Amino acid sequence: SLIRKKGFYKQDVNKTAWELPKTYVSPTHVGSGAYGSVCSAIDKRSGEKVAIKKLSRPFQSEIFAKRAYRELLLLKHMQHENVIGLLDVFTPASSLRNFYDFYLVMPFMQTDLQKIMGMEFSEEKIQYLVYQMLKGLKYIHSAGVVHRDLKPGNLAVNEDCELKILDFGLVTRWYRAPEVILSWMHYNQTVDIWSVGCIMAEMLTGKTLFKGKDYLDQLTQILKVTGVPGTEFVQKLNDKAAKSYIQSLPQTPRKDFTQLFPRASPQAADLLEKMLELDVDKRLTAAQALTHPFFEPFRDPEEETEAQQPFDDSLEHEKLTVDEWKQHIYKEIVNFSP
Ligand SMILES: Cn1nc(C(C)(C)C)cc1NC(=O)Nc1ccc(Oc2ccncc2)cc1
Repeated sequence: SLIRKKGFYKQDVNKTAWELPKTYVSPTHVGSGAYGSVCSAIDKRSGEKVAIKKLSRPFQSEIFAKRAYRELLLLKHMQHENVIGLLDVFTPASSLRNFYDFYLVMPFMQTDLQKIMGMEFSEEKIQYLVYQMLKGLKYIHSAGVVHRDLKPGNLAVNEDCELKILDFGLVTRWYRAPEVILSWMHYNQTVDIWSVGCIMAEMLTGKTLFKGKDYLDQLTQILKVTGVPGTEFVQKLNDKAAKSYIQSLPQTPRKDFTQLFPRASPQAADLLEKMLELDVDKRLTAAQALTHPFFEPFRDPEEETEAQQPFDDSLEHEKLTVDEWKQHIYKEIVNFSP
């Protein structure tokens, strides 16, 4: 029986107490979150700077425990250059009564696209970053995982503009796909692609593509760009009141993204045209978008790997006790290996 595992030291970071193994030193506050808090650390073994997320009361309720367990499994499962990954997992706990939280160790990423958004962005930078997003998205989608909430803040970058896809947690819906906002038809993996389009557009222009007070105001702003959709799309809607409403609009024709984005190159506008597509059957997939000529100078098919196995959480549907979730999280931590 112990207070904490041997080789664990106690230390305040951002006015909260942290419990870190001796191998991780110089903890430095990065940010506070909805479900935890992050610091940066130096791994004395190799001198590399890492990020560490402290889970905040993950066992306060079944919802929290399942959430914390899910993030742990996703990060473990994803093995790709442009997806954030797990380097290590630990808890200072020595038993199950002792188990109150756990920590995740990840590659440290200096900043994100939200923070550096507004440096005008040359096409080469956009080409390079959007190419990395798409690779990351091809990978996770190939594992059967969709992001659903992709945005500049969920896109981490370093000095070299190397990109890693994040999901910081779970209002503004500027990057959300219309079919999600309006639930007017069922969505597929290309919901994330609509988000890439919105982000790319913003990098091209400097300004957010689609805002709005409410969903109908955002739909209006969207249709300005996509034009009012015709017969083939309207038929697919499962929302009668939406189908009606659309058919009642001034049927304003679409596009010439050359006009809408008067600075964009023909290949840029063309790809934009294909990601910002209302019909979720016509919208580009990640693998399809990777083949676009816009990524000609950067494309390397070997880099565009897929997940070997699908993300398979047998307990996404289960409903066990907080104690029961602790036992499973406990097990996953014990048998982890770098
Ligand atoms: C739930 N979920 N899903 C994903 C996929 C993208 C693989 C689908 C990732 C996460 N969790 C996460 O990003 N956690 C996280 C993000 C940022 C962070 O803080 C930093 C990490 C690295 N560098 C700086 C800050 C800490 C944890």
